[PDB]
Amino acid sequence: QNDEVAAFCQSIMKLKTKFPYTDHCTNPGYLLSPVTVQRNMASVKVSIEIEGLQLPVTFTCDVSSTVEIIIMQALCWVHDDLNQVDVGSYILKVCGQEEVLQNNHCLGSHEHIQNCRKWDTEIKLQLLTLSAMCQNLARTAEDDEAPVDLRNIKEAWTATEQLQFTVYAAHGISSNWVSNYEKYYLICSLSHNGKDLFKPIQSKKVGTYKNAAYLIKWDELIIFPIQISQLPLESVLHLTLFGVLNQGPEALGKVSLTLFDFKRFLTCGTKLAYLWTSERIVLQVDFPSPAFDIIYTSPQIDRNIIKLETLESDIKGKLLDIIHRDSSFGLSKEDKVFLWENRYYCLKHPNCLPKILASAPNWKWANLAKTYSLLHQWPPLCPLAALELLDAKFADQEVRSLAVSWMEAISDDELADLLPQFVQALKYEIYLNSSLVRFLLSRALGNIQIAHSLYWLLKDALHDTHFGSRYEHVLGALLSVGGKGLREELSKQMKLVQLLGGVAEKVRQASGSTRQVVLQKSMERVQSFFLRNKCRLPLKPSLVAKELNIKSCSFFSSNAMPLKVTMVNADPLGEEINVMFKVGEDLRQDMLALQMIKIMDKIWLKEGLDLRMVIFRCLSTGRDRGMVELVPASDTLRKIQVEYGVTGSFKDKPLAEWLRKYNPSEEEYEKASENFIYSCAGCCVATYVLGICDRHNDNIMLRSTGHMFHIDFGKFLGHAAPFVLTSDMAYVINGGEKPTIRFQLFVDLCCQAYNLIRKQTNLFLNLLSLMIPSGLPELTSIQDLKYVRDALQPQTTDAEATIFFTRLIESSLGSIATKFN
Ligand SMILES: COc1ccc2c(nc(NC(=O)c3cccnc3)[n+]3cc[nH]c23)c1OC
Repeated sequence: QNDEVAAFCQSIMKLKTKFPYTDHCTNPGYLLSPVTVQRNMASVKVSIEIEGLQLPVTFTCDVSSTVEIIIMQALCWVHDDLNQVDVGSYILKVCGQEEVLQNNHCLGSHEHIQNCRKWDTEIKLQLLTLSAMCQNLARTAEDDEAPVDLRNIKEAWTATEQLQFTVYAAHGISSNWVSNYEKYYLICSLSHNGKDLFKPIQSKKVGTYKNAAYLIKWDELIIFPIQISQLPLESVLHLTLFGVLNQGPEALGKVSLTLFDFKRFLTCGTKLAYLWTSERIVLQVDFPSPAFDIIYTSPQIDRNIIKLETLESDIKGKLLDIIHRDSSFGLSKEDKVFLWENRYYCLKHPNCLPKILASAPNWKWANLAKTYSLLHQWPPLCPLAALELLDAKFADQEVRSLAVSWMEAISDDELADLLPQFVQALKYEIYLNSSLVRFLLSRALGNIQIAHSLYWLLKDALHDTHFGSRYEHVLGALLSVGGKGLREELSKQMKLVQLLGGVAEKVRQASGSTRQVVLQKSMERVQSFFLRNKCRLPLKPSLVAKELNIKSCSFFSSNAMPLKVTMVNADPLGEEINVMFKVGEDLRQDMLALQMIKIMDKIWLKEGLDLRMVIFRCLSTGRDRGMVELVPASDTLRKIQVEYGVTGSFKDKPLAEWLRKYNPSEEEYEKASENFIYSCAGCCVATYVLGICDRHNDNIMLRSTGHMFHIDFGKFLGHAAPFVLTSDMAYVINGGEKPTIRFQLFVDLCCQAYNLIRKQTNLFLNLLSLMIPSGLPELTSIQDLKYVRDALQPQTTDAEATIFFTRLIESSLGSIATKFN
């Protein structure tokens, strides 16, 4: 490993040379305000603070205007002609946030702008020079110049020797194990493309060695029915150890060994594998040690230029029908063989290549040359299509290297929200240095939001017992390549987390009578933290916390007694920072739900549909702890049904008369009811496809502006009414007791949104598949994907699916449904 780690480090030094501290482009030292590209890009009021004016300039801008001309519009408000001012020196930042608007994007493209439009809040920007902008994260000269720290040959295709090895012993057995388990046995599996090449082979069952209670010795020769010549390069040996109790056999751990190392030489001699439990056991497997090294050599390059062949009508449609099929998922043995033989007819449909490689007969060394020949003349995939080619199913380095090269197309703003899936895809790279990890590190270098998100994702990946060692090295490389400025702020953030994690444990372990006092006392350590530190908020590092507002800090009076942490902004131009910190629940299930809901919002906005969706952030800092964004001026349905329940018992009125008290005027209420119609549609569609079946009045939330959203994603991909519309919901939508065209608008929005997710079925299956190895309780295998596919009714028309969802809505309405048509 020491050799692979050395070459990785020499590769990363070479990567840093492409990102000098001089280039402001890739080394800005500030976060970029995120953008999601929205169609038809309406006007807005923006408020810009200018250097030397007592009040900010407040004017109307076209949402379609680039930030560049917005900056200049703002300069025209103080300057007559702009031949005296250097406009290229100026930037716009969000007020209270170390975030810079991207010049060449529409004002309306920016996440912050469309959030302000949703809530109807003042758009407050600040105009200033690059010179004036906080750049305390930027890489220095020191950073670039600093290092990075975290005899004969026989070609394999000629090697006819049987793959065999001796499973010798495991050393360092616990006192715990000697009591429980009588004998132990290994189950040896050979795998490539995430699938077993043969039946797994079981070791003999042996106890601890005579006069040695810490050592199990098998000294057993395992022989597979395969030759080194038949081994794919990315072939992996898996050894799962089992303890048979004395007084079913029990899985104690698993090691993986790559039969070829990162230099393509076959594993030879004694190799040591470390499997963890809580404690470190050492497994010794002895490989043959011939007089000669064996090296894997790919087949010689096959140069061909294929395009006019036999064109037959009937089968041309059965190919087109398969090409245009929703996804590769569940494709029959016959459809694979048919597509495979017609693969060279599919060169004007790039995004189907994953279906072609999934329909390969095998990955035998002989047949690789003609697969490689296809790939290198194949047209570039769209980045989201190529995600599939980084999954378990495709181990081949040429396939994955191409998949990454096509991915270079993707924007930083699109990549930002896809990172969790990319981090998990590292588990399908057998080698440490790889096209993928270099892509991720390179994107983090050139963008601070990506580096920041990678840090927290990689820190969450460490806790994996099998892949913890791999992620340790990748995090190390990120932190090293990040520079001093970044590392120090990340350390500050990591400290604030541990302290808040500390306070929340202390708060919960306290009694009901003393809990409030324990919080007030426990917050002394974070009080002290801030006296010697200004710290960026981990959930949104554009927000700088200067001080803690101790009198506003509280516990939410729920199980898990979550903290409400109120913090003062280091920017007077900014607002207070309110955020939840919770301990006990694993938040990663919630993070995925929110990710999937956020990608649906992005898909809809890319086709002109805005369903006014509430998109809040959730960060898993440690195992079973993290920060959750607090949406202001919102309450659970139940709290509202309960608070109106005291005045009247009409039951149609609670939501309606709740929205009126905050939206009193006729145009104010109508808008809030419209916000509800659009937000409810998105929520209904998201509820059904993602299979969040466990919704109730404490689960559903409602913002005072009328926007509806989910919060507790306890149930996910439920399998076994999908959503529920109550009378009070129907009342707000209709605007009265009887059905209106507003309910027809609601029905159209649902069905339209539903169809736009169906056209992206493959993306949603790829995004959930890549989160299988992350070990979430409700997502362990491809069968969990089938539900979601089955919900999206593939190979049915938009018109056929509109009737299916319309009947889901009518079904949801319950007994009131009879009143509607
Ligand atoms: C008054 O109580 C709340 C107002 C807003 C809240 C809010 N709670 C929120 N979060 C949650 O309920 C939650 C639970 C489990 C995993 N993720 C989020 N949450 C997320 C976004 N906004 C809000 C209030 O808490 C009851």
